[PDB]
Amino acid sequence: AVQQNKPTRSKRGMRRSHDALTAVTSLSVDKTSGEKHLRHHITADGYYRGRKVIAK
Amino acid sequence: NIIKQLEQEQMKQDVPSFRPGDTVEVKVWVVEGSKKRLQAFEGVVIAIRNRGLHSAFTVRKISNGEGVERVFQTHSPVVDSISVKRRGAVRKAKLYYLRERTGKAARIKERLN
Amino acid sequence: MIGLVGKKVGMTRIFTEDGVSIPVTVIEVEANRVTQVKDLANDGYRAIQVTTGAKKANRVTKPEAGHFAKAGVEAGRGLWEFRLAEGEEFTVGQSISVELFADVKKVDVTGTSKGKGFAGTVKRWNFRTQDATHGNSLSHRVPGSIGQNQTPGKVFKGKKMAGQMGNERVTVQSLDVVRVDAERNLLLVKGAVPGATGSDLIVKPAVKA
Amino acid sequence: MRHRKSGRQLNRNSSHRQAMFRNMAGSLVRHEIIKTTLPKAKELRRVVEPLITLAKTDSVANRRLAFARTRDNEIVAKLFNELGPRFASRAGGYTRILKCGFRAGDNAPMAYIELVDRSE
Amino acid sequence: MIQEQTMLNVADNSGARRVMCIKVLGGSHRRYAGVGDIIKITIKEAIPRGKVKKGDVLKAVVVRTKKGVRRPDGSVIRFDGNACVLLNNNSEQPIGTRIFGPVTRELRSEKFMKIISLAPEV
RNA sequence: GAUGUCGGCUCAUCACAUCCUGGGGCUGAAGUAGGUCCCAAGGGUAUGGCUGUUCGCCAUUUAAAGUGGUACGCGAGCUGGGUUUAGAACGUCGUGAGACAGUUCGGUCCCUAUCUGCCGUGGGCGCUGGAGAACUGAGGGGGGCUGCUCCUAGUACGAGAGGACCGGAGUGGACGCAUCACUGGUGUUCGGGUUGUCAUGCCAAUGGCACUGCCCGGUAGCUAAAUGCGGAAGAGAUAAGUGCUGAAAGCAUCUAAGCACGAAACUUGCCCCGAGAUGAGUUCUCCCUGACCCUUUAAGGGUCCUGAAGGAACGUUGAAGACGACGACGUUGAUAGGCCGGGUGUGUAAGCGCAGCGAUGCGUUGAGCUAACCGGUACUAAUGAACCGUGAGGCUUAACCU
RNA sequence: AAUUCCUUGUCGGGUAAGUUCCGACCUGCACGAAUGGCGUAAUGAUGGCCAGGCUGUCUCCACCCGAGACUCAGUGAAAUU
RNA sequence: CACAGGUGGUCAGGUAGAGAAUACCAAGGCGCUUGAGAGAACUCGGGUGAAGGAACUAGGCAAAAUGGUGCCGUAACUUC
Repeated sequence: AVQQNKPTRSKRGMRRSHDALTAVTSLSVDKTSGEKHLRHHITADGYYRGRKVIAK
Repeated sequence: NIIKQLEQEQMKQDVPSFRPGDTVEVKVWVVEGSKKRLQAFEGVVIAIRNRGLHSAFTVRKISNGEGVERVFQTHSPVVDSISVKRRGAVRKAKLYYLRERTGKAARIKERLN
Repeated sequence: MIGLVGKKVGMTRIFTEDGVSIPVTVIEVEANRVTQVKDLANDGYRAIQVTTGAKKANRVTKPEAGHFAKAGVEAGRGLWEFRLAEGEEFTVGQSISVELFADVKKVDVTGTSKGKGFAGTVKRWNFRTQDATHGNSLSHRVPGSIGQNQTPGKVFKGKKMAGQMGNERVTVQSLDVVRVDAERNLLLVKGAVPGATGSDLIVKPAVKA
Repeated sequence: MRHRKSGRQLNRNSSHRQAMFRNMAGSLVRHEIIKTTLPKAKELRRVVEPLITLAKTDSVANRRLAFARTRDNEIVAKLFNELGPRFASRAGGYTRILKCGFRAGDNAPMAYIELVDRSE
Repeated sequence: MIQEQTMLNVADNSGARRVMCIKVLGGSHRRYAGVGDIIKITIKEAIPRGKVKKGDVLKAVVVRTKKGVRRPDGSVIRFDGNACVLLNNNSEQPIGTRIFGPVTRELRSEKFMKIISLAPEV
């Protein structure tokens, strides 16, 4: 199986309509340090539910 | 839960406990369309599947030089009485190997207890 | 007369007085309540909307909560509509019991069958598996030919190949009911019904002789 | 097609799965803190928490059965003495999982797993 | 079950010892034969002094099934060896005078009393 | 300038010049069963030996094992069995190389789907304020097969043999849908037996490898060979056919008017999808009731506040699932994991002491373990939140309310 | 017949049923005696046939174990047009 | 090509095994330059399957089955 005619750029960009990435909006707000983090995830310094979880 | 609720009241409380590999007699109710009579079955039990109301046991009989295997339901009303004369001594839940070896060379032992 | 709506919890055999085993299906039915009654003047047809079971208040949102409060009925798992029999009349809010199936002796069960996902041609349409030897290469369960040569030049609609099975309404007709319990709210129907354990089932009177 | 079926495959056969479950569980009980993927830790729970429950009761038969797992004498020695009394008054839920984002090498879901208190 | 090209034994003293089930009667696209059925068999080896010879084709009635017989109460009747009774082509009458081996009760249901009567067992 | 040919496997579709089932006419149609002709394509329409065979002969069933088209259907679906490039041999022709619609052996079947087509599942938008539900149905799709027995009735017919029409009730084969209640299979996540070897220091006891090292069983789920149901009855209009009255044509005539029957043929009636049915349908419920400024002064634009119902996202997950999507739950919780009890499976765990030099057995013990199954248990994980989604919804006409 | 178009030559065996095979006849288009005729033990990854065990080749496919196929992260072709 | 291909000679341990075969280890060397999720259709390599056992197919193709030692015993033909 191989092409018979060259698809146009319209077809290429028309196929890529559903390939757009989705962006997060409301990740989280920490109640102790007030830094953004993923939902149900620890922060950069290992903070979750206010109390330290990793102890470095 | 709900299934069990229908399970318990259909149980028969006079079911004997028999070890696998024992000589078991089964009395069954056979109907000719007008009269009900008792039929006797002599054999050794080879497999027991006791799971709720669906409890079943397989018994093998060597009759007229031919082996016959029949199963029963421990809670069905078709059976009348279950009796055990000789208790076998086999350390296996299933006795399926009895089919291959001949009966004369497959004499079972008694648990002596 | 109308049927009921219930949930399947399992199925078990039943022993008769003569020893014959009758495998029946155990379906629990809750006391349904009429939520709406339809008439010719407003909707152009007569039907009654009923609900079964209970639903948590937090999960219930304002629209259906107000709909239930209009009829004076509490929350329910779901809503279904049953057509009347040209003379049978129901009122809003009355409970529906189960003993009314003491004379139909034949019921029809509809429900969502078990989902098998994307099934192959052999499993879907009961096709014939090709030979696995005699030189066969990379073609065992493939459908094979799906049409003729260029004279038609296309594949006809409704052709049989792989697809998604289950997760759809399935109707089984002429099912015999054995026993019905009012104090326990259980129904025993001979045979097998579609769907898995815990799935919602709709039982209706048999329409055929 | 997975109707009421449990047990992840982890792209491994039974022998490799059992071996790496055993190694992971030994490492966890030795260190009390492990960072791994979410499915790996989730399947680790079903191996470690029953192991802790077995270790709750100390006996020669129980110790031998525990040694049949993790294939380590030191691991069993740490058990029945340290995690026993700590989890004696606890009925399940000995392990917890804390998600920590994704790796920069293959973009796999990362999560830390640890005990209840860890005595720290 | 019993189907075409099946090695079968004998439950009667007609003279045959092993018979070959090669055709099953009952209708179009008949796949299997139960415990009581009419099948077409060919003799594969028989006693030279018996009532039948080698190569004869005649109708047979199944007596025992290896798979078993489904009772109305969820009971199966297994057997060790599958046999048949030799019957005449034109008339459904047994050829042998005696039946050796167990016989199921289902043969009585479909009006086969000749085998049941002269059977020293069930 | 190229694998592309015949046959076989899978998959079928259409026509009726109909093989059966269905409705009839005539008959050299006593009946059953037969011959011919008409209508009718809804359904069904075989298994093996020989040969590669299509076709055929043979053996055995059925109602039959229909005739043809679709590149003598279908090789970017499979087979390479015939013929057949390169080898060789047999018989014939030719002095010969070689040839032979003469015969035998062996002899590479590629392609990751771009488009239309088909099967399923999703995202955006619209249906004119938004949102959550439940339904009517314009349309489309799935099935429409029948053998045998009994009663009628050994009745009608028939000298006897033979043997009815119609109707009713059961029991079979194939097909389709559903289920795991039983029977089994699988069940490399459960237990046990056993060989070789290595390791835990050693005895015992375990673990790895040797196809799961080789076997025996077996939880749940899946599955059929297992069991439940269906092929309707009926209604309307008809083909052939049978008719009533009835003139043209004083008779006659199924037709010129009118009326009444009439088939598995058509539409309903059985099941499923179905308002993208843009002709965008119907019903119920819920929510939103501020201010100011500017321009070209109108379905105008701009600013502050407000963010409702609901939706979206994340986590636990599923008898839902390729991904999407669907379903249940998120502290006001049994959603998943762990634990307890119970059940099931395997089978008498380790250790102790005794008997036996030893292997081994014995009481502890139907003990130990037990995955996916059942009932409970917040012990753990499902954070307080935040994002989208608004501020009463155009014009004209018609009926009422002032 | 490795040779026969008539041919599936005629008969028998094998099979319920055998255009294959074997055994008898020669009507040898177009076998034939060193471009060798007949037989021949053993042998042959040689052609054909039959029998016994064995099995998913099939009736009739079902389940399970892994690698791809599906999603995510990174790198990233092709014939054809 | 940092390629599942080929390349001559020497060293030749333990266990069980007739054996340089085979299975596990000693010293020694590696886990094979993309990983993580779920376990659809379908493909490839396998395990098992109730009943029949070649009925499928051109054809027992592929599969499946036997497989060793010691003892007894072993046909037609024949160049013995």
